[PDB]
Amino acid sequence: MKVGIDAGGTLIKIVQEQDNQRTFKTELTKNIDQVVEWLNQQQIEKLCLTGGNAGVIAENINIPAQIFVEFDAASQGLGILLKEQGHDLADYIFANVGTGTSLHYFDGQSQRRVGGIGTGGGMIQGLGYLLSQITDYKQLTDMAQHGDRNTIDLKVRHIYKDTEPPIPGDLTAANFGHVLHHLDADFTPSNKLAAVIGVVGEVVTTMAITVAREFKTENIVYIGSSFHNNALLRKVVEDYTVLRGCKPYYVENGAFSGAIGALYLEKHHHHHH
Amino acid sequence: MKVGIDAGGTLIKIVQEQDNQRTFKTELTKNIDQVVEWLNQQQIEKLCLTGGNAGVIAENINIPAQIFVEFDAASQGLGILLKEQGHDLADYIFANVGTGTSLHYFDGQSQRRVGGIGTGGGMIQGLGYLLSQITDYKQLTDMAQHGDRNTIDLKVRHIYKDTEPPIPGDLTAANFGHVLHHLDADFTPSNKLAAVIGVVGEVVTTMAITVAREFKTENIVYIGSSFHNNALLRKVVEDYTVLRGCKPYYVENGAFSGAIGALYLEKHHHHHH
Ligand SMILES: Nc1ncnc2c1ncn2[C@@H]1O[C@H](COP(=O)(O)OP(=O)(O)O)[C@@H](O)[C@H]1O
Ligand SMILES: Nc1ncnc2c1ncn2[C@@H]1O[C@H](COP(=O)(O)OP(=O)(O)O)[C@@H](O)[C@H]1O
Ligand SMILES: CCCCCCCNC(=O)CCNC(=O)[C@H](O)C(C)(C)COP(=O)(O)O
Ligand SMILES: CCCCCCCNC(=O)CCNC(=O)[C@H](O)C(C)(C)COP(=O)(O)O
Ligand SMILES: [Mg+2]
Ligand SMILES: [Mg+2]
Repeated sequence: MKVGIDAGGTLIKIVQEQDNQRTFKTELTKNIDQVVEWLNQQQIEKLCLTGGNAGVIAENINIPAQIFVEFDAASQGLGILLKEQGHDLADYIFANVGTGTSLHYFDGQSQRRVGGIGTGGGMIQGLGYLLSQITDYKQLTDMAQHGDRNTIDLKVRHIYKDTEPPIPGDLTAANFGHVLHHLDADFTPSNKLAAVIGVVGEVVTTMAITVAREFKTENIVYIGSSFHNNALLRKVVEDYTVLRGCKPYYVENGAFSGAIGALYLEKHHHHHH
Repeated sequence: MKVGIDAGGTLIKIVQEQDNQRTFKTELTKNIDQVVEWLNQQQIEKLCLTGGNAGVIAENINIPAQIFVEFDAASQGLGILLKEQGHDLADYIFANVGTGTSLHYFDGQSQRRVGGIGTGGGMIQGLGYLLSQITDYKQLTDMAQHGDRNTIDLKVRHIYKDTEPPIPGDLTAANFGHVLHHLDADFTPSNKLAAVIGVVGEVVTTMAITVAREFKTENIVYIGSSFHNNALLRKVVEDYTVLRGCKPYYVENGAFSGAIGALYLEKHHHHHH
């Protein structure tokens, strides 16, 4: 039994490897003591750790651990998953939409971080809570899926009206920019939450397409737990990526890229010269 | 009396020129009929118009009008204001933070639009209203200035804790990402509004610095009415621009760039070959 753990800001992702097969597990970072409880019931010779909370797991258990930097671990695990899933890409941007969002350019050989933004899953939860009082992640995301953004967001065509606009009229001109034009609307929790997911998706995708243009790649791979149980977010991102002439990729178990990467990096750290 | 009008999504900006001197006026786009009332009391031979609502003014009054595209009008008026204010820049990004945000690269000769995002003034107002029930712009912005974002936003150092992080620990990791860690906090209107201004500023600045890097300029000029009565927004943007090694510029009357640009373009449209 080997174990890779990516202990992030909101979720701890665990990949248990037992004889040619992955078992995937998640736990809330809030419940990190329960991950330690679990580890203490296993027969594990070594922990392969990454993520901001890796140090906390390592401090709190007597199993040898090695820590890897999340950006390299994520890149490496993602490279493995892409190849397993039949994608042999020469280069790509990857956008890791976790608690927050980190953007990387992979040139075929290694990753470099090319930007980031605090619009991600943490915003969906936190701003979602302020607008709906919902704390349960499944409830929040389920509620959002069929929300109508029309009374909340302003489009370019709302500003330009009968004049042909200088950029496409369907584009969002201002997230939440229609609220003051609809002050007698019922701003339902569903509608508000859809608009939160909308702005997060639009910001992420805009940054990803911008760095794809800068680094001359048409491929953009989207990973992170923020996509889980959020088909709306996936659609916002996929649609706008395609509109801007890039190819979006989503990866089965992509949220476990870092954990897979930690196991791989540990394995290949052992060499000599 | 010559008149330039930039009739935007939220504000109509008017520049009245009378014998070597500008007079600046603003009106809400909501009140566009009151701009037409005003125009009908003046002695104006021609209107120089730009912005999404230009067509509405032109349709509703019997004074000859010529319409200019806002991106060129803004660029040209901004170039005039920069030189008047002692800035002789070889190149720059300009970020027009209006109802929404439009980003341009000026290479010394002309502008091209290099991106945009729906995070801008309209979001400040609309999301601000959803979080505070305040509709008055001065009240909203004044309330926000001294808000404390600490119980609302998550920083990198909150995730990494005792481990040295791979990027600076003071950076926002997740806008609104601390809300679920402070569910018993008093989320005051001031604090919520500061966090709205924060995310808008951070997104704008992140996009501006990214395109500054792409187009190889260190100069970033920020214009738009979204900065009016919002010293907090100005500070968020200035600080993060400087952190990322770029030089921020704010322009006196920069929000009137388009209106000034329309008057100039009209003037120089008359030539022959
Ligand atoms: N079961 C869940 N509980 C809470 N958040 C979830 C869950 N599933 C998905 N998420 C979403 O995923 C985000 C975290 O993404 P992830 O890639 O795991 O980030 P991190 O590495 O920072 O923990 C959350 O902020 C939330 O939007
Ligand atoms: N008196 C005001 N009333 C309403 N909004 C204001 C006012 N002053 C500044 N603003 C801010 O400026 C934004 C509009 O910026 P501006 O550059 O004029 O945009 P546009 O060209 O789309 O009208 C508003 O969304 C708001 O955040
Ligand atoms: C004060 C100026 C604000 C500028 C901050 C905006 C930029 N912020 C960032 O680039 C960090 C965005 N967040 C991230 O990259 C990730 O959330 C990270 C901090 C790496 C932690 O990883 P995850 O737990 O996997 O999200
Ligand atoms: C559906 C996919 C969403 C992608 C939309 C995100 C990108 N949106 C944009 O680039 C438009 C941002 N807004 C602007 O550039 C301006 O608000 C504009 C529409 C030009 C109108 O000018 P202003 O009234 O001066 O703000
Ligand atoms: Mg992570
Ligand atoms: Mg404008």
